[PDB]
Amino acid sequence: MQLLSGIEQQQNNLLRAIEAQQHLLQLTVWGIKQLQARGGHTTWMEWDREINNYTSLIHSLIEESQNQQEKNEQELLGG
Amino acid sequence: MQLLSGIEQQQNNLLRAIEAQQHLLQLTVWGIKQLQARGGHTTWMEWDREINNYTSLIHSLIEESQNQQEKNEQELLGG
Amino acid sequence: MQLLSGIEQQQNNLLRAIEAQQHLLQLTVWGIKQLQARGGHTTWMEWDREINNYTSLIHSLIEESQNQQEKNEQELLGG
Repeated sequence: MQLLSGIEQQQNNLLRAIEAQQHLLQLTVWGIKQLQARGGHTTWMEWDREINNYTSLIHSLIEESQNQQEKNEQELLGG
Repeated sequence: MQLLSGIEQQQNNLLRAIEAQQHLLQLTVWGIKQLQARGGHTTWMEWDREINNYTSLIHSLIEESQNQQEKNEQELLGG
Repeated sequence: MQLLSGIEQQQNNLLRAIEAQQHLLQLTVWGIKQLQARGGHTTWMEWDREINNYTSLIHSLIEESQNQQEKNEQELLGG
């Protein structure tokens, strides 16, 4: 159970990173639509905050995925 | 065969989502180049349609990846 | 060892593609911030070069991930 659990669990990390990256894509699509339609300083500050919130989350999911890769490989070698 | 098939098959779903997200990236890169070069209402309507077409596809691939994760985990537990 | 090695190794390819796509996201976020703040021809040429450098890398990682999927599936079938 132990090794296949680590493999399936890393597949969820990669999926979570894909989901988080997809939301970051919608934020970039939103920004392109605003500029094409053209001011709102308060709105663009919130946009910057959400870009950072999801950037920090993606890097956390990338780090967690890197940590699981090392554990899955450690388990494969000599197990 | 059954469990490793479900694992390999979910790796293809994640890859398909990465491929679909990559094409959505080129659409956002295209939009940034248009604004930097500056009108074309018909062209930006087609751009919005392709943003939605690939957004709907990515969510379909994310949902399919979530469905396979549950099936792979169900199979691991008690199998 | 052979099959699970190919599965774990493809998980690293997908993670490398996610990492490369994430850097391409920051380049698109950078471009949106420049236009919102508004000229710099030399800077936008370097931006285009880095968009292509990471686009070429992502497609290389997508191709490598597609090559590993076929090898993992070949190994599963009749092994």
